[PDB]
Amino acid sequence: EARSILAGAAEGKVIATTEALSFWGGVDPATGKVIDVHHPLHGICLTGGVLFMPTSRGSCTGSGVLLDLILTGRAPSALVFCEAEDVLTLGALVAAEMFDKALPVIRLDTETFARFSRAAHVRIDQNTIKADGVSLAVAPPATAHLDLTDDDRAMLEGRDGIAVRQAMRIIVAMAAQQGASALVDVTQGHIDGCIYASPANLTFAEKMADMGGKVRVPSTMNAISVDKANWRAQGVPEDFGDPAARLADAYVRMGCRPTFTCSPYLLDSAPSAGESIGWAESNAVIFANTVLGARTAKHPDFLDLCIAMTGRAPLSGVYLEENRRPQRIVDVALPAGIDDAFWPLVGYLAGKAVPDCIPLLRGLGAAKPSRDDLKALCAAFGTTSASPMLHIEGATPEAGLAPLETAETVTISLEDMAAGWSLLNEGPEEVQLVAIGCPHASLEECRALAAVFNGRKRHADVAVIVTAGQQVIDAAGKDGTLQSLKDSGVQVLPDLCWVSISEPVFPTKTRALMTNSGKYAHYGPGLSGRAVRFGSLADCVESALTGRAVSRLPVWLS
Ligand code: FES
Ligand code: NA
Repeated sequence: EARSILAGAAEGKVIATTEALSFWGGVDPATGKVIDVHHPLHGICLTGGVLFMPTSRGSCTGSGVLLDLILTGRAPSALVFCEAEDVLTLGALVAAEMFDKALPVIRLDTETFARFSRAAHVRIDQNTIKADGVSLAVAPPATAHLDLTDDDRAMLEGRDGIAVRQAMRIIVAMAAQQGASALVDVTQGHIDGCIYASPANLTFAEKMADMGGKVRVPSTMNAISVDKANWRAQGVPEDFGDPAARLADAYVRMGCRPTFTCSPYLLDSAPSAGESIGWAESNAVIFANTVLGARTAKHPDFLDLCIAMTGRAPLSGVYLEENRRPQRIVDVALPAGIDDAFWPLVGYLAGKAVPDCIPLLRGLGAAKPSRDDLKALCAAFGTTSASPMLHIEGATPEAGLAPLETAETVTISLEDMAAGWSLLNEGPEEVQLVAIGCPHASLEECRALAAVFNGRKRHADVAVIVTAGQQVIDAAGKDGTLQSLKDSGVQVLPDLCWVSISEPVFPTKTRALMTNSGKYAHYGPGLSGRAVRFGSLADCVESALTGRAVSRLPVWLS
């Protein structure tokens, strides 16, 4: 079978892979080249080709990256998946709805996906897809068999303005390709497209704001690409900082709260269990479903604003209880003597083992991970998987849900962990930067960082930078944690995250960095061009003191 998701026609090289790719962090919008150093397609330029991959993974920001690639002509000619997909499909949907450029997206059956992937040339139209001259019928897009309340139809008819109508059109089209049957109310939103990942990110926000866009539910804002109050004094180039600040300005104007944080679940406004929200940012989505028991799909950038403007989201995916049941079982080895570095590594490896469905992690309940531990795990899980949630037996409030009767069992062994640890430590021992706070550090994290520092001060050659939300930095000033960190030579930066940081705030002298973030360990090398080392919090501080990160497997892997 061949299903048309978004109509259109294309032709070019078959660029095929069996592993999902995040377009934000994995594809350079300036060149169209794969920059994920851990992906098989690394170094390949995707422009003009027909990309064959099972689905997407990682960042909600891939929609803005694809939209920019479409606007500059550097995009692939088309996208072929073999499973459900939202992020790239939404990006191509925004391109057709608001920007003229039709990129075709087709979902295949698995075996015709494997057959067509080993091909050399592929062509598409509204009718057919050819793999060297093996024409196959493409079934038309799925009919929207959706409920629309009277207020839904009224918004869709333009009774709340053109911006609200354009939001509803995108939501209804996304609901149609997701096979939904209705929309669902959301109580709050979290906008992720406020990162300046590409010029198109700003173009979309200004176009929605100039059409009258305003959010209907309380909506927070994710990390942005400037220290909003200080980027001019920091020497950030005007060519970058001005549109980056204007992008954040556009969403504040549309009524979003200027929280500028990728850990909104740490704010006083965090949702509770059973609450239906509309969140983007993959780590926050995963944390909201996994840890808090709230409900939100992993909404791509741009769709988050649409949901916030309407207060409505497609009733599909993990909004429904049946779709929250574990879809695969993962038996994780529990070695003795685990520290904080265990949890991001497990999340990273769990996503590689379960990249396309919801896992239940077994064998870890007695370990009692902190909220920060689960925070690091969910963030790392997001980088290697597409799923919006996971379960941890004996840790997360919904882990008792009956696994689906299709659920298979896989393992994460000690050998799996040693390979992953080495995978994330492809760098030297000399480091000039310690990167903490991806996602944004909690107050407990900043206090734990100061406790490990024990009043010492960093090596002069090693910068130590912590990214956190403004509200955490405000609280760290009250209880004295901030001054203690600055006593040790640590810089605490608001608004920015390591995903969005750039020179010169990212010190240009840096050749290698160490981080305690599994997420940034994966994305860091391609985003920064530097070598990246991964370790525990104390491994980071020791690197900060000595200038050096000892190349070694951890205590619990020896
Ligand atoms: S912006 Fe995604 S984790 Fe900080
Ligand atoms: Na991600």
